[PDB]
Amino acid sequence: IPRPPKHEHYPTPSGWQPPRDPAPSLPYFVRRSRMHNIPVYRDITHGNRQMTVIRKVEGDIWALQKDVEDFLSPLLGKTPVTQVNEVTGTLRVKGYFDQQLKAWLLEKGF
Amino acid sequence: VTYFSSRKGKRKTVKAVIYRFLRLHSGLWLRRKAGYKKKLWKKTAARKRRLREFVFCNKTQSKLLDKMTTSFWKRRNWYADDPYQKYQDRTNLKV
Amino acid sequence: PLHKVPVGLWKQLRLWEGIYSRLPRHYLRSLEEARTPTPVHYRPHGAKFKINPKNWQRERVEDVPIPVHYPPESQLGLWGGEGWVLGHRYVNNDKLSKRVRKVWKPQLFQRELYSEILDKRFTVTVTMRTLDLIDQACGFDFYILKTPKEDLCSKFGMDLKRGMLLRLAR
Amino acid sequence: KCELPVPAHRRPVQPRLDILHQVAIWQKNFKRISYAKTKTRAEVRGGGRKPWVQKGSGRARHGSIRSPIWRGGGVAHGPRGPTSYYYMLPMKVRVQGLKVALTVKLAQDDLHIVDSLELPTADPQYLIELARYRRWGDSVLLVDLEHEDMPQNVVAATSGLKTFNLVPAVGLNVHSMLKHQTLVLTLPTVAFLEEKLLWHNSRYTPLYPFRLPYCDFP
Amino acid sequence: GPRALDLLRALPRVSLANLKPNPGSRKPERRPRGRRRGRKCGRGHKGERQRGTRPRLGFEGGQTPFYLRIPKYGFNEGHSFRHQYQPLSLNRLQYLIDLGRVDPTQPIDLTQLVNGRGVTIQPSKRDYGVQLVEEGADTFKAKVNIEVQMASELAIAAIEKNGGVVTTAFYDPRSLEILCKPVPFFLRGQPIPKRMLPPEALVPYYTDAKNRGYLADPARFPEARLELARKYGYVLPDITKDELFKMLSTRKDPRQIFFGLAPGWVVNMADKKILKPTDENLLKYYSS
Amino acid sequence: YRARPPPRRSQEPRWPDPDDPLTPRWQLSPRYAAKQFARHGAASGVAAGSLWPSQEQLRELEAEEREWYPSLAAMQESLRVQQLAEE
Amino acid sequence: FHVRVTLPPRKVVDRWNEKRAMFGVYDNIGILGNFEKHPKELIKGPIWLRGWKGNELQRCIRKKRMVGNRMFIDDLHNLNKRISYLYKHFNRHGKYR
RNA sequence: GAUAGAAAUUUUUAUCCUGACGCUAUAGAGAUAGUACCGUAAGGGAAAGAUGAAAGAAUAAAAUAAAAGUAAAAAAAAGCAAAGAUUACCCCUUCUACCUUUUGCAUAAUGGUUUAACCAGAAAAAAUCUAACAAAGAGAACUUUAGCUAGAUACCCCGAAACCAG
Ligand SMILES: [Mg+2]
Ligand SMILES: [Mg+2]
Ligand SMILES: [Mg+2]
Ligand SMILES: [Mg+2]
Ligand SMILES: [Mg+2]
Ligand SMILES: [Mg+2]
Ligand SMILES: [Mg+2]
Ligand SMILES: [Mg+2]
Ligand SMILES: [Mg+2]
Ligand SMILES: [Mg+2]
Ligand SMILES: [Mg+2]
Ligand SMILES: [Mg+2]
Ligand SMILES: [Mg+2]
Ligand SMILES: [Mg+2]
Ligand SMILES: [Mg+2]
Ligand SMILES: [Mg+2]
Ligand SMILES: [Mg+2]
Ligand SMILES: [Mg+2]
Ligand SMILES: [Mg+2]
Ligand SMILES: [Mg+2]
Ligand SMILES: [Mg+2]
Ligand SMILES: [Mg+2]
Ligand SMILES: [Mg+2]
Ligand SMILES: [Mg+2]
Ligand SMILES: [Mg+2]
Ligand SMILES: [Mg+2]
Ligand SMILES: [Mg+2]
Ligand SMILES: [Mg+2]
Ligand SMILES: [Mg+2]
Ligand SMILES: [Mg+2]
Ligand SMILES: [Mg+2]
Ligand SMILES: [Mg+2]
Ligand SMILES: [Mg+2]
Repeated sequence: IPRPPKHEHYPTPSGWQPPRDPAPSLPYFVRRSRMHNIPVYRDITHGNRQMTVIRKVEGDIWALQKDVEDFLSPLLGKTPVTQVNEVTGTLRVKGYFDQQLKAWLLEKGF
Repeated sequence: VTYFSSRKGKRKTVKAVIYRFLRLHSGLWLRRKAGYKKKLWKKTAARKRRLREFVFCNKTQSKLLDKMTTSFWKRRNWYADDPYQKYQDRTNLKV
Repeated sequence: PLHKVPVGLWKQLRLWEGIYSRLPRHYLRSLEEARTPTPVHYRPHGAKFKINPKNWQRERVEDVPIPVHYPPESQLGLWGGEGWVLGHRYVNNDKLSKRVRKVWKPQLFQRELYSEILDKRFTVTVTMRTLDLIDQACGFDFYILKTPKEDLCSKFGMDLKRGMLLRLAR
Repeated sequence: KCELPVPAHRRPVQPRLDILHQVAIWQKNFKRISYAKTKTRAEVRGGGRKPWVQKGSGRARHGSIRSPIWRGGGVAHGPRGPTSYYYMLPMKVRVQGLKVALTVKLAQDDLHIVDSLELPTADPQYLIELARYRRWGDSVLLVDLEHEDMPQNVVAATSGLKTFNLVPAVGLNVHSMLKHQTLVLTLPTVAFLEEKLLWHNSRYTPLYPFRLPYCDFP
Repeated sequence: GPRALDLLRALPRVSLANLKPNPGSRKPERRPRGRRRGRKCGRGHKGERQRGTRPRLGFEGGQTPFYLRIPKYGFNEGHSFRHQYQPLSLNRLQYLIDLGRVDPTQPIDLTQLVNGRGVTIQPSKRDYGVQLVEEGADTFKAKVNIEVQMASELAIAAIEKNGGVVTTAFYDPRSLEILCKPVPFFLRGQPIPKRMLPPEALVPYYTDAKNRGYLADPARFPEARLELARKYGYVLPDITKDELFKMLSTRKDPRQIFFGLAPGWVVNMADKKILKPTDENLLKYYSS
Repeated sequence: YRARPPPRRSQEPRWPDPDDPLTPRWQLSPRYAAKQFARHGAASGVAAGSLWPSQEQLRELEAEEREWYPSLAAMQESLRVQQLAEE
Repeated sequence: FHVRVTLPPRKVVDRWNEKRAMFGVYDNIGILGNFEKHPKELIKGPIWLRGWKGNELQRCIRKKRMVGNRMFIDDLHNLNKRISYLYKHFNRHGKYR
């Protein structure tokens, strides 16, 4: 896969935006895709169960779980239902919050 | 339904499904009302319109058609000037 | 366990060993070539590709030969490459009717034929197709020497061809 | 020095047991063709006739004498024919299994790097005393880059040893690393394996197989 | 980073003696033995279902079946000969260009789209190529020389707003297989055949200049380009004064499949060399 | 112990014996020779002129493409006649 | 239920023989060999079972298609009977349908 | 209707590396053998071995003495034969054998003298769980508006009168 070419203006008209030049100081890191996209996905189960998956997470995953809870708390009025998978590196959130999650990771620069 | 064929060992399909049914990509199955070409002079105009209407299939019938239909007919199809291309996808389904 | 060589080849490699290997190469080359005969009973179609009438599409169409049975009586004469046709049929030409085993037999005549090479009159049981092929090939001797093995299909015809071809060679 | 671009958030070094299990079970299972055929009641030699009448005999009713109820009859289900157990775990899972195997053997102090792999002699007792002095466990898997480039002293030393096995770099895999108590890598094998495993993270899906000639791939 | 490697030092050696599958990955099989699964073991009690002679799937019990009482109507009549076109959005195009999967410096066609994995074409599913769809007409900022098989007017207006080239070509399924997979054709050892003419139904879509057909009259092209600009309210750029005009003017012969190649040429990629015919009948055939 | 030599696919051309009855007949096809030229070509030892159709193949291709694939003027006049008839 | 009265000779099998030491060496031939050969052609076995897996009916059909003209008379008749029986049982018999 | 079902067009690299997550005398071929035996004939077709280095060590020595069946050792009011127990085997008290089929079986509805060895659930279209990669997935051919790939979860045995061909 070729590297993304350097553009004079960010964000791109396609909405793609490169990660920050240094790394953030929070005790976790979210790897980008092989297509250089945010690894936040949707999943449907039994036709009615809607879930949002944060993949490719290295570090303290409970810190990311806590951060997702205070980010999603003022919109729902309650804590989001989450699952931590440490042996895979995966956070799983009840509902479709994927666009907000990609946006939040976009200001956080991962 | 032949679940394992004798030549290729695959699962066959029944052409009586295809010759009168249409499968949308949402899982919905489309069909004609029974008797729309029979005895038009005897039936009323509202009954004629009701028989001329297309209708959907419910859950048990749709699963029966999906069981008797192979995986070739469940693919995503992009025909030129398809009238059902607008009806292929589902939207605003809050379940 | 299995064979190393297929069973369908067991006639072919039988020809590759023993007395058959010392048999002459021109005879082996004439024997190995299995060319299709002239269509006699079934009427073939010329085009390899045809338009489907119902479907209105291009399709590939192939000539499949109808199997014909040759009785041992046919080898004593010249039947024109035809014989008994064994098959099935439907009564009153409807598909949903009874299935019937049916044999079709050629019409036979006792005619005497003059060969100019042998200067002999042979009383041969012949067919009207054989007489038509004689008249088309412009001679009895011309008919024997012009029509090949798979079109003639007679041991008597092969013996006649061998005799007059040997006569012309000597 | 590392010949590949290391990501900025991770410093270079100087685990997936589930994927380890999947690759080990796949390596055990995919070569297996079970050779066990028993004869059902159609394939048994005789028994094509009713032994007695249906009614009036006084004993139980029977058809063939080769039914699975009888003594010498066939087997009702049994193992049927040569049975092939062939499945392919996908390419990225196999690459990840190799990666986590090397990571586990590095983290468990069983991975040792040896520069260019020479020996002063072909005596295997020298290898045994080297392993006992360094406490390399019982079994040692030595790797080399190519089969024909392997030094003759090392080859003659390992060809008569049971716990010491020498393999080319193309023959290194998860069953071998989990079988051998200590893994030994040479520096060009490290440089070869790092490229061959780190290529798959930035790769596409194959339109046609990679033996066919791609632009940037041989 | 991987803090499990710190705990892996204290644990004993990982071998084949201690390997567990993922908990939940294997649902254990249940066999018909015992009091829990016995004496009927899931097959019911007498009837036809325990003996396993129950009828076929569409059979409703002597009643005429639901799939046999509905009248026939052609829904899939001629579906195997209806023409299919895989869609490509301008959002997807701008995403590929902005990620560098495909480039605008080179003229872009279905070959480099497949090479950049933006679309996948299955010719044996009777696709005839790629149709441009107008989902991303507002946010498209790229300048392309795009070669597709079908186009819509909003996508065309969005491209020559930026100043690109839109033209639409026909491929026979043989030539389209060759187009999408050239290297599997290049290991076939066959000469490149001629690109075929469209059928009688597909003549007028490529004959009129409103759809930018290849076979259209080039004199009717600029009035169509200016009519689109008048209709959609954008100033029409002067493409002749651009520095990439020799790139944007690159076209194909209607009997030619690839860029820079000709019918009858044979590509020997082991020697990296090209074979050309010289026979007069061969040249007349592959140039006719 | 020492490992076995690795299985490697030879890049030399492979040619079956045509006089052997046990060889398959997809290995004796002209398509096989064209594929071997596309794979190696220089070391395959086949003529490059065998890849092109012969005179009879060119004549039958000319007959097929002349019969079933009409000229563009013929299609244009056919659609013009059809449009005139429907108008 | 009468079990044997003597201890058997214990099988001294070694875990480090040639086959157990060299088992599964080139399973990553493609992965570590710049893909040229698949793990398919490492499989030693029947002609019809090399790199293929299916149930009993598809196995019998594949055997009759590959080596059908090289089987024996009795084996070919038995395979035809097994194919017919498996076809009838797999199509016309079952619970879940 | 049940179902039957191509082709045009495509892919397939040579040799060695072969033995067994197949059985151990009711299993594996029927086989010690197509032999005894049953049949006029076509045909059907078995069961059967166990000491040791030496039996040119049979006043011969060494390891189980464990199935049903008997003997050592017949029985003492009363009861689905047992349990609660008890100083005490019974005597006291309390419980209508087991499967199958049934609305309902102690039923006088079926089956079994007992012991040993055999004898009967088998398929992954859709789905659930787990993993890899994810707008893409898969070691070619396909599926894609969170999807692709891999794995694990599934569907028995015996029984006719009969029909056709030789
Ligand atoms: Mg999902
Ligand atoms: Mg029998
Ligand atoms: Mg009988
Ligand atoms: Mg009785
Ligand atoms: Mg019977
Ligand atoms: Mg026996
Ligand atoms: Mg047996
Ligand atoms: Mg179950
Ligand atoms: Mg089961
Ligand atoms: Mg139960
Ligand atoms: Mg029971
Ligand atoms: Mg019952
Ligand atoms: Mg009932
Ligand atoms: Mg029935
Ligand atoms: Mg009725
Ligand atoms: Mg498609
Ligand atoms: Mg009916
Ligand atoms: Mg074919
Ligand atoms: Mg025996
Ligand atoms: Mg006893
Ligand atoms: Mg009492
Ligand atoms: Mg009662
Ligand atoms: Mg009941
Ligand atoms: Mg009573
Ligand atoms: Mg009774
Ligand atoms: Mg009773
Ligand atoms: Mg009863
Ligand atoms: Mg009764
Ligand atoms: Mg009973
Ligand atoms: Mg009884
Ligand atoms: Mg499935
Ligand atoms: Mg009948
Ligand atoms: Mg009947």
